[PDB]
Amino acid sequence: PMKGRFPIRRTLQYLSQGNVVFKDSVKVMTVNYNTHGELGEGARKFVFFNIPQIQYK
Amino acid sequence: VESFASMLRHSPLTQMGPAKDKLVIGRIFHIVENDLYIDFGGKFHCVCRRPEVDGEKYQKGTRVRLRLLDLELTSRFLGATTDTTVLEANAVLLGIQ
Amino acid sequence: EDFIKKQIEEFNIGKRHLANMMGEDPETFTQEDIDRAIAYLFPSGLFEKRARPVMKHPEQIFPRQRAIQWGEDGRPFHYLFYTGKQSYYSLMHDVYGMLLNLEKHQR
Amino acid sequence: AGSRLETVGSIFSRTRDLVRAGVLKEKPLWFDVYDAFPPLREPVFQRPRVRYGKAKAPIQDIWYHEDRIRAKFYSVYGSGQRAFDLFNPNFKSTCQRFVEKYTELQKLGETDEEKLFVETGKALLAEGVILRR
Amino acid sequence: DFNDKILNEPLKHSDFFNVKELFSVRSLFDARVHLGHKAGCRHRFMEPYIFGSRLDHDIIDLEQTATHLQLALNFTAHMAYRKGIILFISRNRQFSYLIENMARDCGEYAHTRYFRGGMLTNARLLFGPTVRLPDLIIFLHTLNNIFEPHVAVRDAAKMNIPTVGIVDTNCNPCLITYPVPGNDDSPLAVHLYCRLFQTAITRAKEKRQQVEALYRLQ
Amino acid sequence: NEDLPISMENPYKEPLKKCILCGKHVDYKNVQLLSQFVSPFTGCIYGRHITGLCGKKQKEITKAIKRAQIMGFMPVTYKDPAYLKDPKVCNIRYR
Amino acid sequence: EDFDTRILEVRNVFTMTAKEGRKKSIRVLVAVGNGKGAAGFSIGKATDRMDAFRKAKNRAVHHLHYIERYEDHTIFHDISLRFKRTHIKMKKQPKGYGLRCHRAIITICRLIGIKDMYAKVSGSINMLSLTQGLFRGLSRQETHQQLADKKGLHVVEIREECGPLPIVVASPRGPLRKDPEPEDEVPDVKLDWEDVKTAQGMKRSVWSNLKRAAT
Ligand SMILES: [Zn+2]
Ligand SMILES: [Zn+2]
Repeated sequence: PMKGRFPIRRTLQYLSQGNVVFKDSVKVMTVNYNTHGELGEGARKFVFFNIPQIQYK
Repeated sequence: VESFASMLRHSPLTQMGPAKDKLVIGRIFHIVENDLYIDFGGKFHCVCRRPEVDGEKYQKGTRVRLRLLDLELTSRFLGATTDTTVLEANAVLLGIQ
Repeated sequence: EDFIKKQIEEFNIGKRHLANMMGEDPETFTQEDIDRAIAYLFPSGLFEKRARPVMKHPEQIFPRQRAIQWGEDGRPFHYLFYTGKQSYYSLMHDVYGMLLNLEKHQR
Repeated sequence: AGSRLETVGSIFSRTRDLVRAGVLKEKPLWFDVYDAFPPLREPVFQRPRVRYGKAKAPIQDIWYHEDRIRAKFYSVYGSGQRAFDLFNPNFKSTCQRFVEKYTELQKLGETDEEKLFVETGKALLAEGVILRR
Repeated sequence: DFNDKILNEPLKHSDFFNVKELFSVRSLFDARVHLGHKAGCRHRFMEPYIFGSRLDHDIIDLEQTATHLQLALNFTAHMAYRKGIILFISRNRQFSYLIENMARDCGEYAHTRYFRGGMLTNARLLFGPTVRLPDLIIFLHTLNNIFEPHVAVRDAAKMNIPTVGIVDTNCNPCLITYPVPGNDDSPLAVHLYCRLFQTAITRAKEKRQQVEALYRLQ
Repeated sequence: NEDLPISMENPYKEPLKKCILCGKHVDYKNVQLLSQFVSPFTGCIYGRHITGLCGKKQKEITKAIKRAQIMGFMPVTYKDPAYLKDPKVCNIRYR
Repeated sequence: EDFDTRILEVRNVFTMTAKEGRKKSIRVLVAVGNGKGAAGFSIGKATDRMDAFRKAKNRAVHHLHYIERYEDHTIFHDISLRFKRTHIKMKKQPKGYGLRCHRAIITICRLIGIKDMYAKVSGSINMLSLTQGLFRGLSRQETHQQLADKKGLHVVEIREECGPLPIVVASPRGPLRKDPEPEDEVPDVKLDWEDVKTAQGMKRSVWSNLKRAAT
């Protein structure tokens, strides 16, 4: 089997189903997310699951 | 109607407590020519040797008083996932009635 | 099973024929007479009696075998049938019962 | 025929689905009665797995506030003179009467455990029961 | 078809033979069925049937005990009314005499002596080609002297025969259909189970007799 | 409901038994005690199963014995004859 | 007579003895089945080939497992398992497909009565353990009535021949559940790199899609 904890992240259709496409203007995006931020759980799960979709798109 | 919890709380064993270092009266149900088995209480009977004094005074229905160590002899050894049992109980007698 | 009665009646008829041919009344007759007649009419140099010719009664010839131990349908008759050694175990049960009864009383 | 493999599942499942397949000529005797009066737990084979770590058991021991006083009485005045009779149900005993007195005194007067214990001792001495351990 | 109707009639009714009046938690507690071996003798699959523990001794849940006992008695009585063969097992030699005697009294049969290899599996070769193996097995002591699962539960689960065993804290209730938690070892418990089974099977037999007489009348 | 059990400690618990010296103090100068804790003839130190005390106290007294031996308070081979008529704590069977 | 037999393998086992030395002992594996979801595997050992066949066939017809099937021609859902270093992965497949599986599995399915599926075997190839794991999985698979009555929801089937139409498969026999399942997103499920490859299409191999014989 695949080794990642959520191999659907590494799958290709997961990257393609991403529903976001940035404008040609934005060149760089920076993220700052704490590890144990109980409010930052959303940020951490985003950085874990979604950024691959963004970078692929 | 009375709950089994109530019957156990008022049971003779819950008030008995630890079986060790406690006297109890009992009687025998089977007896071989050399030894006698007392049914005293709880689950198991206790096997005992016939004493040298008053040898013949041991028949069915005799009420003998005696102490006991535990109501079940068990022990767990190095390779015993379940502790070995004896199906009996150790006891020492010093009187009758 | 009917072969047993067949052999019995045929053996009785053969015994009557034997008495007739030897020449005595069939009213009184014995198995020592049977064996003497067989030894005389059919001698044999065979040494073992089991091999020598013998006209014996079928009850003693055939070894008794247990009849059907259960009825035509359903349960068996004896109460140890579902184990072997039923007769032995029933006898031992009766023996132990007698032992404990005598106990409570007291080649 | 009948299926001899029992680790698969329950006898009922096997008999039922074999009758459905049409292998057996007709059901056995116990089938209908089992279907009518099923048990609380379906009989299925499962292998026993020893425990490891902190998975000791859902079971816990049995103790009581009055068991505390039973312990304290067995410790202070132990080996009661009377011989316990386990045949008789609801058999009254020295320790049982003593725990009854303790409880009634403590939930009537609402005093300190040690002094109500001492006065329970005084009360049973007035009653005249022997106090030798 | 009316024969099948008579066979099926007792099923729809609950407690149709009045098996409930025989047993009560009073009688069980008096016979000391509620006892259990030490925690060292405890078993996982028996854990949930343990109401609790005291002095490292196991205690049985009497509500579950009564439920399983009711179910077992009802099943045995239905089978007896169907004239289904019943076979007892108690490898414990302490009560073989009493158990064989009550088996004789019932008319249902028993096997307390040593169990032979494949007695049920190869029964055809052992006894004969056509033989009616029993329709119900029950166990007064599920374990043997060495405390392994008696081969009979395995053989019955294999050859599709129902089993009803009194399971102690050491026993394996997984294979049992109607496991009855109780005290396999105590003489009061043994005698009480024997008397209950006597009453149940005899009631079922006499009830079949009376129903057959009523139908012969009609 | 009220008759039901309750989570609670076991007051039947026997208190943890303590060795004869679990609480007491030991020094390299109590030659009496340190000679009670050694064989009389060969001078060999009796082990734990002979002595019957906890490991911490066994270690303390054996180190103190070695210290006294090297210091001069005690000999190595023969137990002192004056300390023989004292209580025998260490169990034996040869007599 | 409803049962049909099949000999999966035969081998000439040899074990030595003091005075006679090497002894030939035929071992055989067999299966039996109706074609109605009931079947059974078995082994047979004997000095003679025909006698071993007979022993195996008899104790096979006596030892049998039953397995359900969805619409008389498929399993209910794909089954992936391992058994003695024998990984096996069967995939459900709709009609008009056939049986593209290990020939042993093909014969076993001929006996069972299912007409089409797919399967793959990985790791060791010991067809005894193969059959054992096969029957284990086909017995441990859950039916749709079972799953519906367990969960408390309505099963809904969707085809490609049929458009966006909900086809109910089975409903709970007991009281239906009130609330629906919350949408499980990005689930923690261990998937297979080979099937992900074959789905992404980048995978290439001459040996995959062959135009073999009938079924
Ligand atoms: Zn027991
Ligand atoms: Zn200490």
